[PDB]
Parts: sequence; structure tokens; C-alpha cells
Amino acid sequence: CSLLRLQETLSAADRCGAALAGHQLIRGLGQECVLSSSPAVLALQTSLVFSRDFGLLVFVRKSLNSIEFRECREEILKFLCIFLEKMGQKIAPYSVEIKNTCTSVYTKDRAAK
Amino acid sequence: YSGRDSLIFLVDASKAMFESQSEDELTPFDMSIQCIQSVYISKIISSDRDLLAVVFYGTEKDKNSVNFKNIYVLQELDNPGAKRILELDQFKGQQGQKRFQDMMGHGSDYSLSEVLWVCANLFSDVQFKMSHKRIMLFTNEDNPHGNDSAKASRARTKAGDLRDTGIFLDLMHLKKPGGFDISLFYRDIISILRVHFEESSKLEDLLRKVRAKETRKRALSRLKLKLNKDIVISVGIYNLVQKALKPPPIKLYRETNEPVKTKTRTFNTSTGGLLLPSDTKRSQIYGSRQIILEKEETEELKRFDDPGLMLMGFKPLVLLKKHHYLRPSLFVYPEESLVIGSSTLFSALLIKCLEKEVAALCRYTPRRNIPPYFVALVPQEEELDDQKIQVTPPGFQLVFLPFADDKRKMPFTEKIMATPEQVGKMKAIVEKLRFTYRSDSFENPVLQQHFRNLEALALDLMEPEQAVDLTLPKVEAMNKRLGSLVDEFKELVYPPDYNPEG
Amino acid sequence: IHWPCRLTIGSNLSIRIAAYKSILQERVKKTWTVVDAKTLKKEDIQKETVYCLNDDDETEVLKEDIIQGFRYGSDIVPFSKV
DNA sequence: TAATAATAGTTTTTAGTTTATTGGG
DNA sequence: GCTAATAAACTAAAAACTATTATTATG
Repeated sequence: CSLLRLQETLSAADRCGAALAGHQLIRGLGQECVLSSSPAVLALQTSLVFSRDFGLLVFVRKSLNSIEFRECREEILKFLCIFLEKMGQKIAPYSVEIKNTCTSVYTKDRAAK
Repeated sequence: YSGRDSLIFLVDASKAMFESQSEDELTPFDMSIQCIQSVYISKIISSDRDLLAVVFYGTEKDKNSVNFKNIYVLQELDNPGAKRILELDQFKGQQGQKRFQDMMGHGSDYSLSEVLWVCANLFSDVQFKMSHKRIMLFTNEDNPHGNDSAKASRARTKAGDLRDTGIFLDLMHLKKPGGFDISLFYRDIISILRVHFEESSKLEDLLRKVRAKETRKRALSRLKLKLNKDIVISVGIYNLVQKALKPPPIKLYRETNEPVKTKTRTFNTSTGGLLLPSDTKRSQIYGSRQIILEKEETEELKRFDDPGLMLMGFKPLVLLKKHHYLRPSLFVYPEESLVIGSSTLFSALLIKCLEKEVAALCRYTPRRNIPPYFVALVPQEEELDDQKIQVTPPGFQLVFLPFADDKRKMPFTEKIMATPEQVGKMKAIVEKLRFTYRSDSFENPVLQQHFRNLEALALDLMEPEQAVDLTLPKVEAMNKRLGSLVDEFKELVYPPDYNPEG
Repeated sequence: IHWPCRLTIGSNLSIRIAAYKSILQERVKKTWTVVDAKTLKKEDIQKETVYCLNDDDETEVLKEDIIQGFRYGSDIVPFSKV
């Protein structure tokens, strides 16, 4: 789907080392934010596994102090926050995983920046 | 803070620069290659925080985001790096040029409108605060667009538009045996009478490697000098001279070369558990008794007056001892950001103190919890050189007055005179050794050697450049010019058996 | 205290010298020792530093495994003190 | 319903260490 | 003939300098 194809493109879009890659990544992230911010009852559940893959996706792929990754990561975090603000406890299976990621996110190069 | 400098290099890819009438001399292509190497080394040393790019025109092939034929960007606008240096050096030499001609075209036609378009696009790609947009062309022919009148017309129209958009084009003379032929196609097209069979306009300085940090203009602190308690004036404090120090090293791993960060912890000994600053107690043992205090009292005992300047009075410049020096002086300029109108009063006081030859002594407080020292503000009148450029800024020289406990006592030394003929011998020796000194005559050879080694290892050279030390006296020349005088004065003073060394 | 050395002029003149720092900035000769907040002992409160990797869950780089480098324009080159 | 205002992010000293190194006896 | 600081280089550490960016204000 649109969410899935955008996730795949962003998983690709970071293949090259250039600030333009980060620009297109954050643009796609902004579109995903404005898109999945308003699901009906169903697209949220697809976005759950999409966020799983894309969350851990950047967690293990970006993994670089390059700012081009930094703005994308911070926008991802903002979207995740505004999502979980009104999302329900259904995200709980991911949460501890996200927890196991989040501190690992922060304690890693995020600590250096 | 202000804008930065953007530099563009555009060499013609043709047959002219790969050939010369005297092959013993350097081909225009290759000499431009050492030129760009030298300027990139200087930029690395000085202002590596700016943008540099490489692009060629006239090549048979092409590569550019604008997709103009015969236009090939070699390097995008970027901070210089050793990878760029080696990428340029592999084409250096009378074999690197052949390589370049092998996997890279040259000699095809071009459009100056096209190169202006691509360079304008490249400059437009930069989203940072710029101040200078300098473009350097490398060709020795004003004809190639004079051949096509429409081409010359559009080229000069685009050049005028670019120069009106703040772009500065400067001309690099190239060795044309028939003559560079300026004033025919260039001064009417470039942003600004010998036809220049040669090439050297200022290429000598371009090839000249420069080792200087050249920190941009900045304010150390804008202190606010109080006259008595309320009539207070904003001033700017700078250091026109400031010790240049070696940049600190970078802790990195000896198996991956990446910089490894370090974290530092204060903790227990009996338990070893990590502790807090609240657990830390300042202690000082005098005699046998230990006094316990904390940091806050330590800086508060250094906090007496607010950051600023407190006038002590006025004193003629003669009442200061020449040997009375403590720390390098500062420069003080009027400031109208906090207090508006202070420039008028600064001019008035500068005029009055220059007329009265009296410096202003003040109590100086640099920042919070800082000791207020004594500072003498000598007038410093502006001086202009032959070209009327400021060689001495107008303002004040802020020197430091050492305290009584800032001076050390010496064993007493008696006075022993010398014969006036020995004084004449000294005067003759000095005259044989006299010259004129300038502040731009002597550098730090240690730092220069450290640099040369740094670039040599960065460039993986088999050998580093040797720094020329000007602080080594030429003993042979000095002895040649003195001759008799040395041992004449020796016999005048030192006994023949009593050499200076026992 | 004096500085026992020799001024030199060319390669044929030298005079022994004894230099003195007439003007010298003063500093406190007693540093602020740190002790415990309870036992008031420096012995119970000692110090260490840690060189752990910026990544890989802060894996500890061995103390001597660190080697200094230097900033070179847009690049950083490893460069030991030796 | 949409404008302003402290505000943290790179340099740069500089106080307190840490190095062995000459200078003696 | 019996050991003796020392400024340099090294840190931390603290402030000034641009450079932004929620925030009501109003509706």
C-alpha cells in the first residue's frame, strides 16, 4: 500500500550518502505523518507493523551521526509521539521492543548528538 | 558572524592548456593543477569551513545536473579534503594530463552562457550564509566566443546578469604565445593594458602556500564601562594579536580509526559506587589542619565587582615603566549597541587624551567571579598607509598593570662601566648588522614544521617539507661582516687568557 | 632564581647570562583537594575515566587502545604522539 | 486564531592538573 | 656524589556569539 511502498522507498532512499537522501526521507516521513494521522479503523493496524519494520529499519540502518539521518529520526519520533498520544494500548507488544530500541537509540550516537 | 566565501574553478578542456611553446616550462593545465593544489592546501589551513568546487568546459564528454554538453563538474562545492587533493594530483604531471585526456574528453566547443548557468546553479545549491562568490576561469583565448557574435552577446549578457547578482568573476591570465589579449573581449565581460603573452598576474601568491588560521572578526566581550556608577558606556574588546596554538588531538581507535568518546566519573573507593557532586567536598590541608569548603564559596571569593570597567583616573604616558609588562594588551573600540551616542563621547575623549597625552587607568572586571585588575587605556590614533588603508586602528590600547606581588625580587647588581671606544666598537658592529624589522617577518618554525609534516602524512608523501627557520642567525655572514671587530672588542674587554668560557 | 645560560652573537662571540623573571603573574600554590561529603577523605573518593565506544552499546575501548588523531580540513587522520 | 520572545548550538579562553626534565650533592 | 622543582601540555570548565523557535493576541 501507500504506507508500505513509502516504507520500502525510504528503506531504499537512504542507500546513498547525501543530504538530499535525508531531505527526501524526511519529506516522505512528513507525508506518512499527515496520511496515517487520520485512519478510520483499519489503516492504523497496518501502520503498526509498518512502524515496526521502519522503526527497527532506521534503528539498524541509519545508525549514523549524519544530520540527514538526524532530522528524519526526530520527525519519526515526533510522529510516533503524536501517534501514541491517541493510539490505544494495542501498541504494547511493540512498546517494550521500542523501549529496547529507544534507550538503545538514545544511548547510541544520539547520545553523541 | 557574517557570510562565507564561495570559490569556483573553471578550466577549459582543450588543447591550449596541455601544450606549451617551451615544454621545459609547465603546461597551462598542469600549472593550473599545482595552483589549485596550493590554494586548496591554504584553504585547508585557513578557512576549511567554506565551499570549493571543480568543473571543466570544452571537454568532449560532459557530466552535470544541468546536463549541458561539454560541461563536466569534477568536484561539487565542498570543504577541501585530502581525497580531493589526490583526485586532482592523479591528473597532475605530463602523464596525469595524458590520463585525463584518455578517460576524459577535451577540445570540444562550449558556451559561456552554459557555464554561467551551471555555476549559478551550483552557487544556488549552497543554502549557507555566503558573502563572496568568486569564479576563476582558466583559458588563454578571448576569441572562442568572438567567433560567434550571438554566442558572445549571450555570454556577456549572462555575465552581466551574474555580476549583478553578486557573483564576482576574476580573470586568471594564462600563457598565450599570441597574447592573452585583454581589453578585447574580457574587461567588458568580467567583473572588475599589456596583452599578456605571459600568465603571471598574481599566480605567484596563488601558488604560495600560506599557513595561517586567520580567524574571522569576533567580539571577545562587549563590556560596559561605568564612569562613576550610572554614566555607563558600551565598548567592544578585541585582540588584534592573539597566540595561535596547535589544535587539540582527536582520541580515536587504533583498529577502526573512528573517534572514541570518553566519559569521566567520580565515585567511591571502599565501595566503588558511582558518586555525585554533592558527595564531593573541597579540602585544603595547611600545616596539620584541614579546612573544608565547597566550590561556590571558591568562586564567590573571586566575585567582587560586576563585569565591566571602573575608572581609576588619568595619568601621563611617561609615568609607566617600559619593562612593566604583565600580559599581552587588548584593543578597545566604541560600541553603540547597548549605549547609543557613546561614539561621540569616545571621539571626544580620544581627542582630549591625545591632546593631554594622558592614558585612562581603570579597574577591569572581565566576567562574573573574576578579579578586577588595573588597566591603562592609551590612545591609539588611526594611521593610514600610502594607499590610505588602516594600518593602525583608531581606539585604545588596554595594557595590564602588574601588582606589587606580581613582581619578583632579584639579587643586587652593581654598575660597571665601559670605555667609550668599546661603545664605538658596539655601534660599528650594530651598524654592520643593522636592518629594519617588521611584524610580518618572523613566524613559528615549530608550528610550520608540524604543519608540513601533517600535510605530508595526509598526502602520504615519502618525505615532508622542511620548514625554513628565520630565527637561525647566519653565523658565517655575521662573522664576515664583523671580522676584526669581534676579537678587537674581546681584547678591549676580555683578557686574552680569560675567555668568556672558563 | 637566575637562568644560567649564554647569549650568543654569530659564531665568534658569547657571554654567560643570568636571566630573571622581574614581572611574573602569581597563582595560588594550594589546589582545592576533593574529599568525601561524610568521611571528608580523598582516599575514599578516587577517580577514573572510561573510553567506551560511541556505539555498540558503549563497548569499552581498552585504555591504551585509544590513539590520538587530528582534524585535517574536512578529514581526520589517525596520528600518534610518537 | 498566526506574532512575538527566551532560547540551545559552535568557538575560545583559562584554572587546575599532569611530564619529565634539567640541576644539583 | 643522592636525589627535586618546572613550565607545557593537558584537561575541565565557564562565558559570549550568533541562530534559531513556543508563545500569546486576536478571533
